[PDB]
Amino acid sequence: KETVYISSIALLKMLKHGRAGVPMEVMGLMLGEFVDDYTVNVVDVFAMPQSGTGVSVEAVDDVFQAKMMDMLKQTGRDQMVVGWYHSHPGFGCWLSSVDVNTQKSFEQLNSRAVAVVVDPIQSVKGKVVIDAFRLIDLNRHYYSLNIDYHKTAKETKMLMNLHKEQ
Amino acid sequence: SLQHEKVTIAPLVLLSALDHYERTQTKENKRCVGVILGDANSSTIRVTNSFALPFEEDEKNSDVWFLDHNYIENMNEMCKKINAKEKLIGWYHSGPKLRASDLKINELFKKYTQNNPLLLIVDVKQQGVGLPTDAYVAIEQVTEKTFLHLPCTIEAEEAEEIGVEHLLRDVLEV
Repeated sequence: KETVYISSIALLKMLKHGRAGVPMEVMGLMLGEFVDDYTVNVVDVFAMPQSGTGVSVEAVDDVFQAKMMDMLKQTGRDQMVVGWYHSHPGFGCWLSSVDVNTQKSFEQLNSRAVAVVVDPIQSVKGKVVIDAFRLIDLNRHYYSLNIDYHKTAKETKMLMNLHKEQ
Repeated sequence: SLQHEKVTIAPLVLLSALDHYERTQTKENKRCVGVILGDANSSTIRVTNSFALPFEEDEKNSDVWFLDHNYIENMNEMCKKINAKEKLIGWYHSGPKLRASDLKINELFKKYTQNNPLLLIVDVKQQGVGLPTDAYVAIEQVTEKTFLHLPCTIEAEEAEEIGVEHLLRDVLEV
């Protein structure tokens, strides 16, 4: 079974970004590493700008992406694009036909690529509405992967400041 | 007095500062430095995002440091294309304490912020009793420039609240 591990900052950025974009869909890239055939670590993400074309391969601004990736390298983040995320405000986590086409473009660049989908409207305490997909290699076109969260001890202590009195 | 009264910091910013420090393998006495984003238009400064900066400083000489001005402008320009509500409001470093060069570094950020810059120290080692954050704005006294210490709280909008709870679930259980 395949698992996408999502880091603390990755998750918070994707929820934050999705909520900021409402009522529009948003998208960004996921950074991390392919650990083995069944494991993807997503250690970070970054947002792509809203485009007129809506969320599709056309929405990927190669100039923006190259500048952002180069500037991230300069400050210690030089992880592989391991996939992309997009929001579905109010209508749940799945891939539309256009989403499948986007994901096919990501897969042609790197067959291990993952599509994460988050719903910022239906996400509430304590229900994050999120899923991760790859396309299949009558049959369905895509399938869901397990999601889990990786946090360090240092990160755990840091997060506990939010309701520190508890 | 019309001075800022207090500062709130999003959990993302704390985690971003920590990730910056760790991913650059920052090693003692050194610190990492970056930009903070949010809203400083009121007596409550709200720190809601951040990005890392290239930064280098001379151990042998506090007066010697370098910040990439071009990096600040180029990254902020991308941040603006993503969310214009999150303005450049100051800078952060990993401390854990105020350093001799901070009032001079602060003067540089003053060229980029509309507000009087906020300095946020995020103690990524987390050896303090309370919050791993200390917030400062530069003021005149007597006359000379000095940092005024502002109280901090950690606060999250609903999205982050949901995220943090989700991340700490397995710890809550235990």
